[PDB]
Amino acid sequence: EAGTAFIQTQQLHAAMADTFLEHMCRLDIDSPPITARNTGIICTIGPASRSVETLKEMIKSGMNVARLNFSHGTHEYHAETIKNVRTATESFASDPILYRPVAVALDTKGPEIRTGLIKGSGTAEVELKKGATLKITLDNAYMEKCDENILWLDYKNICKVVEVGSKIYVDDGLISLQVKQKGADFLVTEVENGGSLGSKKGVNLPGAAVDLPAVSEKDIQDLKFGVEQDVDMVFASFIRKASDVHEVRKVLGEKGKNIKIISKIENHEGVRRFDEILEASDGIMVARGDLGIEIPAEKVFLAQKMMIGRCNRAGKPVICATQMLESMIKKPRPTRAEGSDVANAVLDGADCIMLSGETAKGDYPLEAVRMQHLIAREAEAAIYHLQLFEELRRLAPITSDPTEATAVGAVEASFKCCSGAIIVLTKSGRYAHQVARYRPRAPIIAVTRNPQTARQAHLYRGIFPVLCKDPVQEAWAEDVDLRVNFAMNVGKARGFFKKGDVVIVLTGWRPFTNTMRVVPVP
Amino acid sequence: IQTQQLHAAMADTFLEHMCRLDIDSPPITARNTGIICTIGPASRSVETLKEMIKSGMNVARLNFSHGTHEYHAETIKNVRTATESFASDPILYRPVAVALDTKGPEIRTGLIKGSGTAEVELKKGATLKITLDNAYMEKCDENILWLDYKNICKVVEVGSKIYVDDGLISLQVKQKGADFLVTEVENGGSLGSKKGVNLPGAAVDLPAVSEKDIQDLKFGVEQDVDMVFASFIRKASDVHEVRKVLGEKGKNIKIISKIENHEGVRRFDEILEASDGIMVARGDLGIEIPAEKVFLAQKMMIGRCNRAGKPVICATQMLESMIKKPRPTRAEGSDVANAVLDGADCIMLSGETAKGDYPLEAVRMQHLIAREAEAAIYHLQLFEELRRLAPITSDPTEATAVGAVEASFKCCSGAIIVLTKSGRYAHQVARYRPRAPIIAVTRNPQTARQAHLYRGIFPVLCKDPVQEAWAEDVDLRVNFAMNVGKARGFFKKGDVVIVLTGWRPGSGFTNTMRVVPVP
Ligand SMILES: O=C([O-])C(=O)[O-]
Ligand SMILES: O=C([O-])C(=O)[O-]
Ligand SMILES: [Cl-]
Ligand SMILES: [Cl-]
Ligand SMILES: [K+]
Ligand SMILES: [K+]
Ligand SMILES: [Mg+2]
Ligand SMILES: [Mg+2]
Repeated sequence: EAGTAFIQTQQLHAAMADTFLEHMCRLDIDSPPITARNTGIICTIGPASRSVETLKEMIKSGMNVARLNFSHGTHEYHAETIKNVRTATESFASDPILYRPVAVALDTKGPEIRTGLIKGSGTAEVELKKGATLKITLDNAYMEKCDENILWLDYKNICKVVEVGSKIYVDDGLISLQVKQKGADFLVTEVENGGSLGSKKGVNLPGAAVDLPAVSEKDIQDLKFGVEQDVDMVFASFIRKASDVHEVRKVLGEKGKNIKIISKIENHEGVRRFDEILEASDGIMVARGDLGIEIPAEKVFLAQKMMIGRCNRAGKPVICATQMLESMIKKPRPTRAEGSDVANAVLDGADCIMLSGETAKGDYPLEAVRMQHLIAREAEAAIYHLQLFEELRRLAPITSDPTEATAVGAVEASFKCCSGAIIVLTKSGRYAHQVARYRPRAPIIAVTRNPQTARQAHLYRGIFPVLCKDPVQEAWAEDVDLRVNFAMNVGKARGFFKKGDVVIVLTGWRPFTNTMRVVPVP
Repeated sequence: IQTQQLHAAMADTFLEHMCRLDIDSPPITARNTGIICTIGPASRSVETLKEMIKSGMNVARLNFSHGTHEYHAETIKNVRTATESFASDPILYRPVAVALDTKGPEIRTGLIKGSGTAEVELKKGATLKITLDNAYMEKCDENILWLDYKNICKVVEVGSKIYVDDGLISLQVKQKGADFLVTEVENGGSLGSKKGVNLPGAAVDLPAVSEKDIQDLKFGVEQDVDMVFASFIRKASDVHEVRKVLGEKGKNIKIISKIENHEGVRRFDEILEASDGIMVARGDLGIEIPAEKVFLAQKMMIGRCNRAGKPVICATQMLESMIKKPRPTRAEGSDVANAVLDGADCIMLSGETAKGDYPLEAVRMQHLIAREAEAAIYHLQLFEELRRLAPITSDPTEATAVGAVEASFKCCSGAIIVLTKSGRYAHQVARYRPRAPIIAVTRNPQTARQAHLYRGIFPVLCKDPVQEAWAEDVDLRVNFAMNVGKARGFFKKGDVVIVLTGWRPGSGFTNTMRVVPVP
């Protein structure tokens, strides 16, 4: 009864524009998005978020992956976090239609440089003043006696790799020092950017050739523990070259061969060697914290868009990470730059977005998850699929692989009929990954019986994994129908589609494969 | 490898354009995006303003939500002293514009009672009375909060939500009185003095231009400001009211309408038509509408301003953490770059330069990011779309401008030089978004200041007398631009520049294009 005043939902007016400029001009704050949110949300778990009750609310608010940051905490601490994640996740298991799988990710310490403890108890801070002198020492006598005159750090070969004039950054790149003099085991620096210095802060040496191993002996111990704990993926810090990826993957053994290896790109060499790293990895994280200290801050967006583009071209997941909603560590609403950053990561093409301190340590973890969910849904509708899908196709090789032809045909069909979903029956995730790389607007409901697939599949934009718990039926056709009906019930229960809407169904492995059907929802 | 992201520039698709972006491809010297800096205690001294100018400030914004006319007059004096300290060399002098940002129909709280803690704690679930009784205007606390919107009780009802201090505190109306509201704190926090208030669910009925705004606008005319940033513009008639106040004496002052609420977004097209330009005023906007929708409104407004060829400013919290820290967050670096990639003519700093501890670092960081992002634009697609969407006309000047922009891409020119009295001829080039800087030579000091609002325009103020012969006077001004560009490192011998000049004496056509090897 409203009539012509109707505003198309999900930015469909902008979707139909014939140019990108007109697409922008048509973006409409009064055009509401769809229910389904395609971009996975990865949340770092820490003191603010590791209780079972908070984790339950995190899941309800949209967390898909729990990140364990092995830069901090001992193995028993991480074991208990994992236990709590699983308790919270399985509290929803009694209803498979509504159960959301939750993945567990181990983020390695890797070749970090860290300072020691401020003298006293270690919880104090000292003020470093601009122009003051500060001695960096490797003498362990001072490892718990750091102050404004002497700073211990843990990188034993630092004096080899820095020179007079080089810059040393401490604590998220906020404190900056210039090396004035060298010693056998010390550096004399001048404070450039001063500030308040606490304990065990991260140190960066931009332009220095740091020779620490990508995977140290202690990192291997963490990785082995990750295998014992049945983690789903590793986020490997400071990957510089393809062989670093192999050091991570091969040490997991046969037992860990299905764990996904995500290389974190956070230094200049990782950017330069990106193509070989991408080839060796299952996916990528744009680890912007270190990256924006190792390279000039003003260049990070170039590296981010380069890596997202190349991952989209390769069909491998890419995560945008770090400081996306940073002010929400302390405030209940984000800044305008933070809102923009989340939206633009999605528009760039990121498969997942991440929260670090906002969920690990901040005062508003649930609000931060909820805000990522809200922004991602709005941005997903604003993507200019007309151009994106054309470019992904043109840049995608002709092959004889019938499964790739099925996937692109399904995504094409999904756009042609504005489908409510692409339902995909998948054991390993592969068939669903193949659809996701063509970036449909419609959500991809990936039905699997493999619990690890259900967890890992969150890494791909658009995949909404659901875990079927029904026994396998002896008749293949009956077993397919059971899994398809499960997906239909999920989409109806979750509000993705209604009876009578059109959906695409890919029925998976058949003992041709992965037949496509375009059907009304029963 | 190739500088200026030229490898990415040659990609045949946007996706491959992204794939080719190269942190090791260094940008050109020239920075096309104007930087607008709010002046306040951190940045008001002549000494600091000189460094602000050296660091890249193009426009000084004065926020008339605070301060007296005496205070603002002294700020303007200091801006001018700093600007003219560089005037001894017309070739290395940068014009600096002055912008007056109105108070507008703002709602603010009163002063916290000064005998206790400077801020009071509003706790979730507590009662808080909102009063309009001026007896409490300087006695605000956790029990009673005065605000200055005298008609608030008429536009809210039981259940209405009230937001305070960048939308961080929220209250719900529980009961109404003659001159008060009983509220319950929904989202608590620490409350200081004179904080902004938003009523997103209410039809706020304050005037577009209050008596105070009239006084401030007339002061701006008297002070010879270059532009007004008009707060809370909701409709074309609001723009008309501002323009009427500026009047004949202020007729050449640019009116930039600030879009800060839902109605301004809804009525954007009529606002844009009457305005000279637009500010995406994201602070209020992201309280008035859901924070997750701001990027839609930002990209809509930038796109439409680009289609119209009118300047658009991205504003507010772009580098917010630099109020307290010497480096920005990763989201902040991203936000500045994406504003440029979106198409914003200018970017802005508020607390980062007005009140913070690192004003110069904030200006320098906007300069660095803008230059990198300008090189990363996909000009191939942008220029094609701007051409395709432009209004149809046989105007010789427009045709010459488009031809000059295409020529500039074809030879990767060091600059497009254009002569202009009032700005328009340079604006016409800028709207097609060349990669090459547009060196706009003028003898009009106000044009030189205002032209900063347009992406790519590098204004230069020629101070030489007019030459007797028209052709010799044109040549003098072109040669001035050549020497400025050479001295500033924009180009050198062996480069190629595009030169746009007028037809002949007595014509207003800028219809002559020369493609000039740089001597
Ligand atoms: O390690 C990280 O996640 C980073 O540095 O951004
Ligand atoms: O007024 C402003 O600049 C704002 O609200 O962003
Ligand atoms: Cl996903
Ligand atoms: Cl400019
Ligand atoms: K880590
Ligand atoms: K104002
Ligand atoms: Mg890191
Ligand atoms: Mg405002």
